[PDB]
Amino acid sequence: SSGGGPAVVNNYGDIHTANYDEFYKGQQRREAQQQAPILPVR
Amino acid sequence: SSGGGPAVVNNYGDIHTANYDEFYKGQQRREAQQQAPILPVR
Amino acid sequence: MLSTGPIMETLTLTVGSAFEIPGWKLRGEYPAGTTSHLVFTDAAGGTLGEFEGTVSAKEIHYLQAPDDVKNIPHGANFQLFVTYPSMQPQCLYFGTAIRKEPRYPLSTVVSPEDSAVQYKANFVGQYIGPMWKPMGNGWGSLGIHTHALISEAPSMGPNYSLFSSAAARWLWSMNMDSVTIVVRVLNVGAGKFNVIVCADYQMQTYLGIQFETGISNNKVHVITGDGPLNWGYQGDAVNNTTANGDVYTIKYNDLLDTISCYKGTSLTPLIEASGLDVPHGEGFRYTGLAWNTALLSPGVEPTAWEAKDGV
Amino acid sequence: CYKGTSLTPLIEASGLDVPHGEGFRYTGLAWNTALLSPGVEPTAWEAKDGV
Amino acid sequence: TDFLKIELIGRDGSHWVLSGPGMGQQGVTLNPNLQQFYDAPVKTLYVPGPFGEEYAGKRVQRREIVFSVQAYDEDPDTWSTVDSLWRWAWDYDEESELRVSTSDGTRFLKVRLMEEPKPYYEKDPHITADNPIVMTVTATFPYWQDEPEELIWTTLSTEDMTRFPVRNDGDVPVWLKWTLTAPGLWILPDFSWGNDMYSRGREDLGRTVAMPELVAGEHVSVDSDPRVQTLIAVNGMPTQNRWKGNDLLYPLMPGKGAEIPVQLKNAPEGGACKLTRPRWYSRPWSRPGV
Amino acid sequence: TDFLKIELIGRDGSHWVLSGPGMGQQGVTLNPNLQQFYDAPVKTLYVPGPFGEEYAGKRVQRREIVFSVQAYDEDPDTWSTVDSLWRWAWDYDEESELRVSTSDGTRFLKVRLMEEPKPYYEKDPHITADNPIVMTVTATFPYWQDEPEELIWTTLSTEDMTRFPVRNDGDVPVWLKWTLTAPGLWILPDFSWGNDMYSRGREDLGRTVAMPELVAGEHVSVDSDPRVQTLIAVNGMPTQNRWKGNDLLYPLMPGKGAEIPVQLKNAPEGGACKLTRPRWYSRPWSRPGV
Amino acid sequence: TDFLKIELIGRDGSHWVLSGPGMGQQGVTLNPNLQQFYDAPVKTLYVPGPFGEEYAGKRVQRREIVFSVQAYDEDPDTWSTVDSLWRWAWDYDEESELRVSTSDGTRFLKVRLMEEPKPYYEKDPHITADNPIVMTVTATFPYWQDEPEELIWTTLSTEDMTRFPVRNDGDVPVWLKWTLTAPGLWILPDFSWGNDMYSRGREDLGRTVAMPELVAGEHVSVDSDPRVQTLIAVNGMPTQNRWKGNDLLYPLMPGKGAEIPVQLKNAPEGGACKLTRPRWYSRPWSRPGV
Repeated sequence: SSGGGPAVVNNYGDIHTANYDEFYKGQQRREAQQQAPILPVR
Repeated sequence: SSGGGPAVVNNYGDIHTANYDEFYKGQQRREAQQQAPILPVR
Repeated sequence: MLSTGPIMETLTLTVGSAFEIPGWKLRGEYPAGTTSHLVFTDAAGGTLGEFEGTVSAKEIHYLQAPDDVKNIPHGANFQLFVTYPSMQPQCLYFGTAIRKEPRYPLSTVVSPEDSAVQYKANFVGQYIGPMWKPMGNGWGSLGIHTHALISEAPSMGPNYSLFSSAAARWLWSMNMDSVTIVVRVLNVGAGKFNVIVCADYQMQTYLGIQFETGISNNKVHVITGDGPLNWGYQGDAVNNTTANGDVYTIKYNDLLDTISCYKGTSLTPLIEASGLDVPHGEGFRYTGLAWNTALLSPGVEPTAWEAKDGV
Repeated sequence: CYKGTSLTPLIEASGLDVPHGEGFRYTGLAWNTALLSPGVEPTAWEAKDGV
Repeated sequence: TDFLKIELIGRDGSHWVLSGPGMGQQGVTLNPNLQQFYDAPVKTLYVPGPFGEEYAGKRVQRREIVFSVQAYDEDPDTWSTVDSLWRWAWDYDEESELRVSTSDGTRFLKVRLMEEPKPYYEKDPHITADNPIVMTVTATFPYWQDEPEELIWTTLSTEDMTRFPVRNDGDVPVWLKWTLTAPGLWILPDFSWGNDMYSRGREDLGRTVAMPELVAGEHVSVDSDPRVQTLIAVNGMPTQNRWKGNDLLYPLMPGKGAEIPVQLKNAPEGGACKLTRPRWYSRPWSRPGV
Repeated sequence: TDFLKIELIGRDGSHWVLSGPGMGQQGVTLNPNLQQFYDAPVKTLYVPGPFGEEYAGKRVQRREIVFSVQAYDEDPDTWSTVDSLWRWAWDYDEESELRVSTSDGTRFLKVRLMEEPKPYYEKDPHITADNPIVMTVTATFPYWQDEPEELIWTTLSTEDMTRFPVRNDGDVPVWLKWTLTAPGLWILPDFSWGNDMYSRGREDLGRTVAMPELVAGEHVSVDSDPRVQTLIAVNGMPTQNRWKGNDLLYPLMPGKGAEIPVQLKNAPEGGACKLTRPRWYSRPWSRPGV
Repeated sequence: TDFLKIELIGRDGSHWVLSGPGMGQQGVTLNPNLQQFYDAPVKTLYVPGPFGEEYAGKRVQRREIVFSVQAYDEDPDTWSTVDSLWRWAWDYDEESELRVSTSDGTRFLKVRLMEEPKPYYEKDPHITADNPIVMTVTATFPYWQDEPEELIWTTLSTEDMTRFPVRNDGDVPVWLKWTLTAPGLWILPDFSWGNDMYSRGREDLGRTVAMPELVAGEHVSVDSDPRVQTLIAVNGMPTQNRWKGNDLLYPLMPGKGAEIPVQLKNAPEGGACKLTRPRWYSRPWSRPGV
């Protein structure tokens, strides 16, 4: 039952419902966390 | 047979299985290739 | 299709087999004077073979010796023509000849480089183990003696409950003719102990070194095998004493064909024989041990055994 | 140890308290000189299983 | 049927009749339901506009033909020979010819294996000796074509001119090929035929372009199709390097034809030219179009 | 059928006859509908072009064979023994042979377990003692193989030369392996056979590459296969550093062969050269082609 | 059948016989079609290569077992008790044992609830008192296992040595555990068994590693499996901190066995050693492998 349907689509990963804008915003947030404290205040 | 199934899904392109992580990493790698040599050593 | 053509068929060729086309599958109405020929050709158009079939009133028969069809390869084209009297030849069948035979990919399967092999045995378990195959006396003719009254390692010997002399063969075979057998043995009684080299799978013919330990024997012999439990001596013999925990190295050398025995660390052969008439080579690389005691008690028996391929 | 082709051991020892068997079958060489110059050195080395 | 014949000439030169008169004589017939075989696949382009979308142009796509053949014989050994020969008749690197013959003539398509063939049934094929092979072949050049029409004009004069009758009777524009001898300066026609692709449809009605002055022994081939470089000398000289960015821009549009002029000057020996007009079609059979 | 025999030689040396004469003697038979078994999977590359897309080359893909077997026996205990033996015949790390024997000879494929087998029905297997195992095996090397041909040339001379007869009867190019003794300077053929993948198909028709001078004990294996390093010294010395950028570039193209020349010079004790030529095919069986 | 017996021992110690002799005596039987139950799931890895893809390795995956049980009783109240007991037998945080007993012995798999069970039919379950529960359990450790082989060697000597006979009869590598008393310096074997994972197959054939000198009261457990830290002392001292980057690297490969040597030195009292060899299998039942 699970093997061969949505339960294996989940194993496939982001083939069905998965959004681009949220992923891009998350990557931007991670980069901002990485780089914000080292940017100058000027 | 081929026309109207997975063989035309391939023509559609990245509608089914395709992840965002390696695409973003590849874009970052291309930008790093473009910009790394011209970044100063300081 | 205004003009008829031939029929595509196949012809089977086999090495060492007569090439025959039976007449019952080439049936027809052939008047006297009708001929038939079969032509085998390669891909370039060159004739690899040409044969004439026996045309009778109702059939055409082909029959060729294997030497004629030896040189036609697998996949060569063939055409069969029948010429009626006062008429032009016509092709009945055409196609490719296949070779239906065992195919040998290796040009020469040389003897594989079976590397040197080594084995050892110490006899610490309860029973002998499957690595020793009893000979002559049959299954259950071997056993382990503890020798706890002398504080020594256990030894292999015939089970003296129902046997007095018995032989065992190593389960595996050596890969080369030259071998080395190192045995650590004890002399806790009176008897004869044979180390068997270059034996057959039944231990029918072999070289061997015999240690006789007794009140008067105290001798070492070179022996030739006739049966697992019977042997014949070769040459003279050397007087020898066997103490407990005595190590003897029996080396058989194929080149410079010889058998020799060394005691302990000395490289001088205590006994040596050369030119013994025993078959060698493949199938005669088995090693073994044998015991023969007049009484029903252990005599001279090994506590440790070791075999190495090559000298 | 046998020197040259002599059939009698040049030196011999027995019963040394060293573990034997599997896991203790490695071999090697060693050198120690007081001076910074070659002393006794092996031109050729060969090892063989068994005796 | 006798109205249509389909043949395959393999890369090895083997000849097979899949359908039509004499089909199956070599052991292979053509199963029904073959796709992307008749019309050349074309996709059209659209830009956003006030009333929805506006036409932007068309592009012709490569043919992805999927078809099944049936290899048959009475005995399994001969069936195996037939199947092996059929497999040998195909390749990936080089293309085999697929000819269609009707009352409109014979038109051929060059096809290669797009992927591995799918042979046989579920069980082993020696049981049946009659097995289907599904084949996915591809046509990089998607147009069906006939043998090109060739004309030759030779002269001995130092300066001369000639007229070549040209007419596209097919469905699609064709690209002319020229073979010009050396030495000599040629002027070749590049008529627009009213084609407005560069917004010069009637400005280039009588366009003529001068090839660079060819030196002795530098016979050139001038192929106007975009697949290949335009100017190529047979002695290896870099002729197009001397051409200042000039080129042939216009194909022979369908339904168009005229007496195109060829001019030769400064030819002390007096040279020759050959015009090759391809006959490309988008369909295996079609009535001629005026 | 007697025309086709399929065997498996397991990683533990077990011999199973799945189809053909003697099938099922070991308890396991082969079920129909086995995929990617006959033709080597090849993908073709296409790049945009003027008339759609243009052919850009081919890449062969690893084989993925999904096939079912049936393990059967009269009693559940011995059936369980058979099923356990069949499972023991396979592994993930090490490969086992799948051999196909027909009138064209015997050709094998090295296959390994791609994933875990899917055994039995939905109920208890001991109920029926006759159960199917679904195997998804993979062939990293997708070509069916025959036993490679080995040729030996031993010479006692300081300088000598020999002609190795070589011929590719398969449908795919093969890569030769050389085993050269030391000391000595070897010259080995790197003939292009007309292969033009380095733009030197005619320039390298009789190309010979001189291996670096070998010191005593530096026996070398010189394998043209891209999967392995070309020069490998048996004692571990870096011998490719003395090779100055030269390499063996060309495989043995299909349908090509000759007496390739091998030269030995400066050999104080002679030398021995072994040539191993693989015999690769894309199908379990096929008639010879030329 | 009587050739196979399946039991569940819940988190609370309850015992259920789902299949085999005496099945259903506790009210719960096993429905057909249980999946990912026999073979341990493994995914194989492949890198791009010249001939397609090259084998890169294998990874064993966790078991995701979906199976149905059927809880039944004559009266709905007793059915409710049975259903509640079955629910109490399972948990998410702690694992329950699933034992398979055949002629090859009894092997157990530790499984936990992967998600909420799906009970009952479309109507209320008291109508029938015979209802199915669909269970999606998971095995984080995917190998079926038996009780490990344990050996003990105690001594009174200050310096001593022993040999432990060891042999992997299963189809998967197992990781050894040691229990070593203190004080004393131990030399433990880490034989490669010819395994080439570190490219030191026969280089590490007789590898032995020295544990750090244990002080009084610092009895240690040395577990080679990667799930757990190697050195753990019973008194909480950081023994591994004194073990300067050393580790046990090799598992006992299948089909391999020997008399592994253990050495004890600097032990004034004379210590004790215990060796635990797990019996891991990839299948609920299998004949012993040699």
